[PDB]
Amino acid sequence: ADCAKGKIEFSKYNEDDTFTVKVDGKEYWTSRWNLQPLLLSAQLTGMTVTIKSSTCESGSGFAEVQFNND
Amino acid sequence: ADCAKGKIEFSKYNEDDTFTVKVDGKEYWTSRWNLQPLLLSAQLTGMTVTIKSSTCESGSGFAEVQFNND
Amino acid sequence: ADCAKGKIEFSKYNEDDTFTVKVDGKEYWTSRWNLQPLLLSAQLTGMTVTIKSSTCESGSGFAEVQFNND
Amino acid sequence: ADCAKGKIEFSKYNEDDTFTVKVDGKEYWTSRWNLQPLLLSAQLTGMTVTIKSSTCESGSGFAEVQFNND
Amino acid sequence: ADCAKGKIEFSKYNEDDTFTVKVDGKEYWTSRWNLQPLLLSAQLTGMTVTIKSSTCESGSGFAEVQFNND
Ligand SMILES: O=C[C@H](O)[C@@H](O)[C@H](O)CO
Repeated sequence: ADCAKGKIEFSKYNEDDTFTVKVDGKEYWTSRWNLQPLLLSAQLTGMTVTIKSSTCESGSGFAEVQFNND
Repeated sequence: ADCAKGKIEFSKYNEDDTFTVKVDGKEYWTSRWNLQPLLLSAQLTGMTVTIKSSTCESGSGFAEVQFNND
Repeated sequence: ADCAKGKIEFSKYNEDDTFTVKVDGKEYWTSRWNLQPLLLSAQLTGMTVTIKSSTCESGSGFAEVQFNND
Repeated sequence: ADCAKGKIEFSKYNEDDTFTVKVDGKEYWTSRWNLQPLLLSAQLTGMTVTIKSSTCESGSGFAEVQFNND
Repeated sequence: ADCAKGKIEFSKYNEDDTFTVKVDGKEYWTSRWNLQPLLLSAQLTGMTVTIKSSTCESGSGFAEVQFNND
């Protein structure tokens, strides 16, 4: 389901090789290695991201995310 | 066969590590890793892509795509 | 041997995970995975590339290229 | 620990295959190859970065970094 | 030592997977495949780069490089 739709206000490369983004005032992270360069490209180029997940509370893991232009 | 032609409406990183793009009203996906950064960049810059595949209805897989600045 | 000098008219991710470019009306492929985001960038920014190989016919494999800002 | 917040002043690919960045007048290195294209991306677009690590002297190793677009 | 300081005039993916750049009249090559996308980016954007090496004569190899903005 759709956890968070907005820009990335920040992203963070973590010690455990995971990647966090803050979207709509909610941090989420992912262990999808290959997602990384993609998220940072979204951030850098002001894309709207939709973070899609089973569990949507601030701090959970994710592996699905849509990229929209806007 | 030329399935779709146009800009990427949106893209989506999928839970099974496949990558989906929407072109001329239809959704297609790839499981070629190397394809993701490539599709993203294309969307970012408004490239015109031609998805080429075996079947062309929405939901189809593809491993072939032409990039134009068209 | 300089097979084709110019700008990339279009680029293609092949079914067989190789990469095709078209330059001064002739098409070339590389199996060099490394070269993809590179070729893609040169197209995006309209660089002059010089493709190089021992055999200069259309749909020949190549493994060397010069990226210029010409 | 927030070791340094600012813009990346320069970056350097090291002989030993680590990667250094200068932020708020201090040098930090990382061995996470994955950070390299992100950090160069952040520099070119003058994002503000926060280097995070256990220890903060100049010439320390780090693997945690926040990317602000702000 | 510092071999050359300036913008990249051209770059070249060699057959052997090495990557050659030309800076201030002098060619150098690296076999660090991670350097490739970083060096193409610096060329596209016109960063000043510093090739650091044990031997500075044109045509020699390097495994260290610094990027600066503008
Ligand atoms: O062999 C490594 C795997 O390919 C892994 O990197 C996945 O891509 C994680 O998303």
